[PDB]
Amino acid sequence: GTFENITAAPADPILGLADLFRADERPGKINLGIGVYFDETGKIPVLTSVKKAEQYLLENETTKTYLGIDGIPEFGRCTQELLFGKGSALINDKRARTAQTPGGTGALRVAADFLAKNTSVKRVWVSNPSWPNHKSVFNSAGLEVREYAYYDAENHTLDFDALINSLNEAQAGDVVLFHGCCHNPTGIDPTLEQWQTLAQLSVEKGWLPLFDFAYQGFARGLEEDAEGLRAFAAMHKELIVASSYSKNFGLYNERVGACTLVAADSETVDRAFSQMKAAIRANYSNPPAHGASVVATILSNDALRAIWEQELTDMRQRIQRMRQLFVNTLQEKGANRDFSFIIKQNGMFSFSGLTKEQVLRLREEFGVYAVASGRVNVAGMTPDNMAPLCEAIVAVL
Amino acid sequence: GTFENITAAPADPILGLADLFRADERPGKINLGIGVYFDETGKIPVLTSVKKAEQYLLENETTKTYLGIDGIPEFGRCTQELLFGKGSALINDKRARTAQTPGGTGALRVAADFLAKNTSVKRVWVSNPSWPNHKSVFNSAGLEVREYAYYDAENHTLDFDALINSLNEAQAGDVVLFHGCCHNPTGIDPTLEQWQTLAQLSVEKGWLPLFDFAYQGFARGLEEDAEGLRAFAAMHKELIVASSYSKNFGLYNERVGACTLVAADSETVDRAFSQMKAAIRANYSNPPAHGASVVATILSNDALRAIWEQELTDMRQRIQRMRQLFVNTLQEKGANRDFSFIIKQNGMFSFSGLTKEQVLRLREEFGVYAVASGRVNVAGMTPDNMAPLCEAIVAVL
Ligand SMILES: *Cc1c(COP(=O)(O)O)cnc(C)c1O
Ligand SMILES: *Cc1c(COP(=O)(O)O)cnc(C)c1O
Repeated sequence: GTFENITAAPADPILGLADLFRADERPGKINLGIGVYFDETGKIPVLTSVKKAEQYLLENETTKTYLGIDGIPEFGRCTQELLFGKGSALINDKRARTAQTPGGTGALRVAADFLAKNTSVKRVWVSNPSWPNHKSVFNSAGLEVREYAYYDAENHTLDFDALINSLNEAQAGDVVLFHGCCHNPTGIDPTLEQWQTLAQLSVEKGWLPLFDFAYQGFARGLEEDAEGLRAFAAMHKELIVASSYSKNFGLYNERVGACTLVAADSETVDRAFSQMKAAIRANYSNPPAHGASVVATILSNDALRAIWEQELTDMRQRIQRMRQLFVNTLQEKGANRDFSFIIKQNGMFSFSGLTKEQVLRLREEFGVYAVASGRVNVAGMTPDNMAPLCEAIVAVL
Repeated sequence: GTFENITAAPADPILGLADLFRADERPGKINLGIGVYFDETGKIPVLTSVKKAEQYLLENETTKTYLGIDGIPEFGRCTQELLFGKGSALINDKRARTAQTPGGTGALRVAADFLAKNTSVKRVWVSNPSWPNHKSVFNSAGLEVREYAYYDAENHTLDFDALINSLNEAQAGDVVLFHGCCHNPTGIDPTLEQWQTLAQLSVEKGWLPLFDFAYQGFARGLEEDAEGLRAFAAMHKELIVASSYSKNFGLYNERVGACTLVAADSETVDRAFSQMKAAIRANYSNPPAHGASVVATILSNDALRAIWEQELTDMRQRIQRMRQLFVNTLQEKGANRDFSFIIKQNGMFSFSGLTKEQVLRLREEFGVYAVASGRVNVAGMTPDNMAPLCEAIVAVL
């Protein structure tokens, strides 16, 4: 029997938490786990721009015939503009090629498969901490994962000196992974000056930069959030960007992402992209149309784009209001620890500083669900659940 | 430069054909390449049942939050009933688990990664000829692919004696891949008696059967086309089914498929399935909702399901009428080679028996596009293009 001696896999630290939450029969349960956006009423809504684009598609789509391996061309063009900005030299020099992928995760795996099967790359460097699924994606393609220092847990800040010292061990030809903005799980991003230091260091050391860009627009703004990436794009001959539209379009389950390859010149990137397409063909063949068609419809229509940008701004500002409310409410409810570092962190997530034992108590005794690392989803907080959430946190301190 | 030593990959023998066809500016060009269904007017339509389901989803969807790793529960249940039959003991005994995947290709890749990482499987046996992407998918997980004999190119039939003999060296614990119906590319399927003989041999030799089911309903009907799989399922402890809804729902670009694991008992299949979910999480994370939501809506609603089944019948019957018209028109246009074997083949495709040289002449000289193996898509034939198509074939014979 071929399956008889298979060992059971452990649950995913994020998606397995979601299974527990669903089964929990207590009415007061609060979900601060998976990184989705909740509105002020505690639902996970479909954006109006998205509903409008879907209505257009329903009434005008005449075929579902296969897309090309790399997806909808306009989707690729609009993605490169978002990442690199209109009039970028990378675009005018035809140094970049984009494949539409099933989510940001699919873009990460396509990049990993492409690298493992066509280059001499063996190692990927990931921040400590990072998104837990980074290691699994890269290991599954056959690549070793190494960790570089990032978070100073005593000061709740970016330990830039520790980051640079640990990365000096990364060799030429190694891949180093950066979060473009809204670092998952810490919410601590480099400043523009720090980005520029890392870019120049990356050139001098011969690293291959890989950017995971899942939160463009949730820190400061669409253009501002790409400053770090663009400082790298100005200096490097080669880079890879794995981007996601799951969160900034609320299109999580339609699986909309992109893998963008950059090389020294047009001939080289086309040669490389041909092997990226072969790796896609042997994975899922070609990408799902519905979600990407929605994104392409919104980004190419000035009226729909204006609505979407306002909806994204509203999401970003609601999270910022909850960060403030969370800190103020913790003080009212009797916390004596200072939680003001929460205000300095960007995006959906903050490292709360709670221990695994406290996170477990919160779930079992109070029905508050966070990830075991102490990562909390601030976008899961609402004016209505803030008081019970904070009473529960104070009770486990 | 990391990308400098990269060797270019050739174009896909099937999907690259569409790129050439698109670039051909000559009027009257005819596309008999990729395996999509064309209607009598040469279009690739969206089914009415699909449009109705998409309207229901637009009106009633309130969130796009992530699906579970394995997708929509109802989709998995309806898939199992389609494959194994309502009231199957496999279902009643809870011996089967199904993951929603991005197309049939995604189901094959998920199975490949699962096998490579969690079992002692080292070798997959596929028919000669087969779909060209089979070897690429299993090789992407590091599995050796061997070929078994299948097609009698002299008699245009299944060479069952050579099939049996050429599988003599397939060992216990090897995977043997079978097309469930409508063999791609030959259109030649085993008879029920041949399936039963293969089922008995597979058990005695200890093979792990893997069925690729991309065309259920295109040979004789939904239940009839599953007879071979059900003969295998009655006798085996373990098997894998990779199925696609791309073609029988006309949902190609929404990437709707399923990977079904079957084990000896519920405890075993649940343990194995946890590792399949881990392999999905490290690839594309979770599957695209839109296409699978359409299928689940249609299969779970008596009225929509009845519309869809009639639409599938209409597709199947138009292809059968084009098979007959193709043979008759070849005779009318002066072919001396007997093409009557075309009538005995099932599904969208027939091996025409044309050489690579003749297929090239058809493209370059006449604007008629087939796959270089001589596979022609009969579903691309219409009353309007049949006569020029046949005149071109006669010209290269
Ligand atoms: C959400 C996320 C991803 C995965 O994005 P998907 O589009 O859901 O696959 C990858 N990396 C980070 C840092 C993320 O936050
Ligand atoms: C079409 C086909 C596939 C792939 O199906 P998709 O759903 O497009 O990924 C796999 N195997 C065979 C034999 C096919 O004909």
